[PDB]
Amino acid sequence: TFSKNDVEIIARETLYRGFFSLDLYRFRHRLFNGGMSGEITREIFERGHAAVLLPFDPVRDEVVLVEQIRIAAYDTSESPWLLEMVAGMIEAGETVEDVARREALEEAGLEVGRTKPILSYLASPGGTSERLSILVGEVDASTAKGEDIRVHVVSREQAYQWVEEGKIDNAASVIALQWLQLHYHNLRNEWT
Amino acid sequence: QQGITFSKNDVEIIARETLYRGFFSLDLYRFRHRLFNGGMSGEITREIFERGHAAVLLPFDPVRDEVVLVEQIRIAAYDTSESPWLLEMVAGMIEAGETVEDVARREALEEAGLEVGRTKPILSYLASPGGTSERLSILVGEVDASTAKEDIRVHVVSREQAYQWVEEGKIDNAASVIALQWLQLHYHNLRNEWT
Ligand SMILES: Nc1ncnc2c1ncn2[C@H]1C[C@H](O)[C@@H](COP(=O)(O)OP(=O)(O)OP(=O)(O)O)O1
Ligand SMILES: Nc1ncnc2c1ncn2[C@H]1C[C@H](O)[C@@H](COP(=O)(O)OP(=O)(O)OP(=O)(O)O)O1
Ligand SMILES: [Mg+2]
Ligand SMILES: [Mg+2]
Repeated sequence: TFSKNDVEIIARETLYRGFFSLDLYRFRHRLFNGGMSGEITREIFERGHAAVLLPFDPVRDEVVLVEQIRIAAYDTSESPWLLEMVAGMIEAGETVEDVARREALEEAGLEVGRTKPILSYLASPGGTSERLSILVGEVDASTAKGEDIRVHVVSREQAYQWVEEGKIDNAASVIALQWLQLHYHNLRNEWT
Repeated sequence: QQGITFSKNDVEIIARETLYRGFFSLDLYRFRHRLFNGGMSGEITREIFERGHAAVLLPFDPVRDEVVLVEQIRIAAYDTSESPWLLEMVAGMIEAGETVEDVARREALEEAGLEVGRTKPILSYLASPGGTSERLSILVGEVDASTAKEDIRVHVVSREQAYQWVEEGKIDNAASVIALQWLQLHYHNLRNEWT
């Protein structure tokens, strides 16, 4: 419906600057019934953007997971140690593919063969700008060995069962493994 | 395999510090945790964006095989999206003492004018646990899509179209991606159960 010409970003006021940033967006935007809004302000968490890799072995039908503590999970989770996808922050001028492949090697010792885009998503766009771009990457699960990080090699079915049971419940891994559950048959044919 | 190794007993949160307090907060977590090789970590600090937690409702009409989406501006999408107006699930913050289902039904009525019949849990996920504590708990809710009526516009589309838009990237916020991928995996049984 509406485009960026229908929004006026008046200011971005730094509320906090540390490792991450918190900015106050001051803006006006067009209304569905006509006209422009008044001035609106929103606190937005700015932490850059990330690349995500689902390491999938199409020959063996196995996924490689990585385990590490995420203290932000503490208050609402059984444990702050999460089972996650390979992922890393994207710095200026870097590509999703470069970051994804680099992180797979350094976080899991995985050489990546072919890749395909899965999806790129906004983690929580009401309060943060963060975008994460997911690839699926062809890996040899027998070469996975491995910031304190532990590598897990599991069947695809087990990984998806853990999504269903809530044992895997971070957005990137849920999105990637749900996508795999929807596409693994065609993906295994294509990569075999 | 076994799964995760350590539990909350294996981490020591030494202190928390509010670095910024406004509508939301930025807190500094200070903690120590055991290492996979057996030893103890050093003292660690992390900036964590604290904004409470949310309830999400996927409004699904099993008779018509349609979903109801809500469109509204999310300014934070501006920098990485062609448009900051997003197609989203019904959603609202959970305040103390409220249940997910209570918020979900209330938000469904006031964001989309929808009375909700039966509900089922989909999933509860951490939006981005490296830097924010936020958890969002998703339910699917039985609605009559023909009755579907913050500046918010209500959209009614078939499940296949909505899932196509996930694949095309036109729906690309986590809550809606997770819910609609789940729907694509479960709609057959859900339609049987609710018919
Ligand atoms: N929430 C946070 N608040 C403050 N600093 C953080 C936060 N999360 C991570 N950091 C810092 C700590 C680390 O020095 C740096 C990157 O951490 P980490 O992800 O463990 O490194 P890495 O290079 O092994 O992995 P990757 O590149 O995949 O992110 O970011
Ligand atoms: N990032 C933000 N910074 C400051 N205020 C905000 C922010 N996001 C939302 N608000 C305020 C504006 C609204 O008056 C109030 C709730 O907004 P709205 O999105 O319509 O409701 P909601 O129940 O869906 O909340 P939420 O999006 O937090 O889940 O929160
Ligand atoms: Mg990582
Ligand atoms: Mg609302």
